[PDB]
Amino acid sequence: MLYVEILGNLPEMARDEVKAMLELGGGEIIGQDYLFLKVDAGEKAFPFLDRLGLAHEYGLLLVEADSVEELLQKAGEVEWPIKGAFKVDTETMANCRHDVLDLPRKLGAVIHAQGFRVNLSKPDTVVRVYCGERLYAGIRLRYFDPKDFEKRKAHHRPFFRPISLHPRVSRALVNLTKATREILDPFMGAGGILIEAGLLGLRVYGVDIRPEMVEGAETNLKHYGVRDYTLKLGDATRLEDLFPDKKFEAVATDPPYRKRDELYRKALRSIYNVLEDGGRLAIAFPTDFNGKAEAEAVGFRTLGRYYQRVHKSLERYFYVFEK
Ligand SMILES: C[S@@+](CC[C@H](N)C(=O)[O-])C[C@H]1O[C@@H](n2cnc3c(N)ncnc32)[C@H](O)[C@@H]1O
Repeated sequence: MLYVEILGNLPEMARDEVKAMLELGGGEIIGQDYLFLKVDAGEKAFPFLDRLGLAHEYGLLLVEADSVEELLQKAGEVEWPIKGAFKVDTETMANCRHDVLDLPRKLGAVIHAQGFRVNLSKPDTVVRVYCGERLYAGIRLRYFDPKDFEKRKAHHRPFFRPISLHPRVSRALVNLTKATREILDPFMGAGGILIEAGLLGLRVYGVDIRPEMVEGAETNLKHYGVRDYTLKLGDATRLEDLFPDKKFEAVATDPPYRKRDELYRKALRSIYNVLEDGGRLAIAFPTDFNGKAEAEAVGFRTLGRYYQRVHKSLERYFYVFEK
């Protein structure tokens, strides 16, 4: 059993991102306690969970209990896979219903008795306790540091344009398509989505109608050590002609906000036509465009729609569509 802690700002999107990665990894979510997900999966899922953009961490889930007394009792009956020295670190969620004061000391004593030493300042293994409606104990396998994503915001890129999604959301869009080989962004701009895809080890394709963006995205992709790219100057409504004998595994994009609606309709048709059967499109549209109806009109099935206000006079949805 595993656990994943998700970010709370876009919690349905975050849960669906985990669902998508678990589907690749042969597992599924079996419970949720606030922003703690109980996960039925194994090591096969680790490389996919490693991809997450809207999660705080994941790890092994070793104990679930309905009281501290029960938590400590079960923790004694578990073989703890501790590497090196450990420490206990509790995460008190907003819905915590338990007194966990001094729990790190108590659980620490239980685990220490199994022949493991405690290092409070530099642990090799972090034992985690989550407190929500229930108590959960396990071992953290990966922490996703928010800092790593903040460091890839637009003003840190050699080609700076303040026109990208948050890197975490760019990453989540890529993952919601479940791409494992490649992805296309036909409105690529400064390359924010393709940067995340490339960092995930995917082959990337990009289009932009502006030469400066084609040049700039390449500058940024090189900056992040992405090598497996194909960038083209051209029109997202003509992907069939741009990539004549190609069906893409996945598409993720944030289009400009021709008349707007006509561009969107034509781009949806063009993208549909170059997607593999079973392929997915992750895409944002401002809320005043009927994205669901228009995409379904061209043949897409809608898998997800997630609302986000951008600023005081702009709202959008993130969509996940399936051909
Ligand atoms: C706001 S940027 C979004 C970039 C990208 N999806 C991302 O990660 O944010 C939108 C880009 O679409 C480009 N664009 C506008 N019309 C286009 C078209 N018909 N075909 C391809 N690109 C287009 C613009 O030049 C701009 O760089």
